[PDB]
Formats: sequence, structure tokens, C-alpha cells
Amino acid sequence: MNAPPAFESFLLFEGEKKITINKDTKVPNACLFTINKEDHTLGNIIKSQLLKDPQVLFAGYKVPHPLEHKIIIRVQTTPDYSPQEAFTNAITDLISELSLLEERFRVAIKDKQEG
Amino acid sequence: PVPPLSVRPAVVMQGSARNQDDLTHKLADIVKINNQLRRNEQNGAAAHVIA
Amino acid sequence: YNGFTGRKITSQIFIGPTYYQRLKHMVDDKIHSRARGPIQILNRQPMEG
RNA sequence: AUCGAGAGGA
Repeated sequence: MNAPPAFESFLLFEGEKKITINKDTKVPNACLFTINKEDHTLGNIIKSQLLKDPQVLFAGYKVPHPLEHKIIIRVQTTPDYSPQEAFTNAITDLISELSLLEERFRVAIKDKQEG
Repeated sequence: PVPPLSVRPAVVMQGSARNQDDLTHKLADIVKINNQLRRNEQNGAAAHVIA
Repeated sequence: YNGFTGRKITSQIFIGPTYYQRLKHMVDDKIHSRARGPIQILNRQPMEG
């Protein structure tokens, strides 16, 4: 009766932006990234990759409400860096790792199939 | 005193016959007995039936 | 293991098959709201139920 | 619709 459609968790509603960027005014060099129609998968991988960056001072994410489909990622960097650069570099690093993993899994599957 | 209809509403039920409030039936009984008594005065009658 | 992060949960969890029943009391048969609907005849107050 | 009854819920 009040049930939301199942597709609402991954389909952007008309006029909805995938990602929004805001400045965190409490401290310098801090940004809040709001991502719509994403959940713990992307948030967790991005947060961990950001934590791998030595120029990142703070990296965290949360789902404000499980019944909504938004994640907020907060990134603080050193003044010589930018949270936007850190976010972009983290995504690039994750993509590179996934591509390498896919290639090596293909090789391993072929090896196992031949013998 | 006879309360108005809003105090004893008569409701048009599913059957077209109207439904009367309990107060209406009691008032009908009162009117019947009062009329019979008044009849027994305008023409004399035994004190037993009047009582 | 935690589903969101995949980390192990520090405490171990009691888990196993248990017979459960679904009771006839469902929220969609109870949810109710009103904004100026029908009223009673004798008194002009909102109806019941 | 009214009245009554019954079974239930917290």
C-alpha cells in the first residue's frame, strides 16, 4: 500500500543528480560528497581507498537512513591537496585494481580449464 | 414538552419505510393515552377507568 | 560477518532454524486517517471505525 | 442505518 517500487533504490528520479559536492565549513580542506541511489558497496570501497591515501586526513561515509538511497562521503585533505582530487584518484585506483583483478582471474580460469 | 426532530431523528433506512426514534414511539404512546383520557372527560365516564 | 563491510562480528551469534508463525494482524488492515469525513446523525461528530 | 451480541487487539 505504502511500499516503494523496487527500482527506486537504483534508478535516478527525473531531475535528481547522481553526485553533489558541498564544502564542510567547520574545518579547512573538507568536502561532503552526496551520492544518490548508491549504498554500502561504493561507499565502503571508496572510503577504504581514500584511507589508503597519505594526503587524506579524514575519510568516512554513512547511509543517513536505510529506507533512503543516499550516501554521504566526507573527505578532508592536507592544504597541498584537494578532497576532489583525492576522490578522483581513489576512483581511478579502484578501477585500476579491478581491471588487474579481472585480467588475472581470466588467466587463472584459463589455466584451470586447460590443466 | 415535545423535543424537535433533531433530538429524535427519523432515518430513511434501506427499506423505504422510515425509522422512528425510541422517543418518538414513547411520545406516540403518550399521545394515544392522553387522547383516550381526554375523550373519557368530555363525555362522563366511571372513575375506575379514568383512574 | 557484517554484510555492509564484510568484517567479522566480534561476538559469535546464536543462529538456527526456528518455527515461526505469521499472525493475522497486518498493518495494512489497521492503518487509518481522517480529514473531515462523514458524521453521525444524532450528534454531528465523526463516525466510529 | 440502528440496536444488541460475540470474538479479538494494546
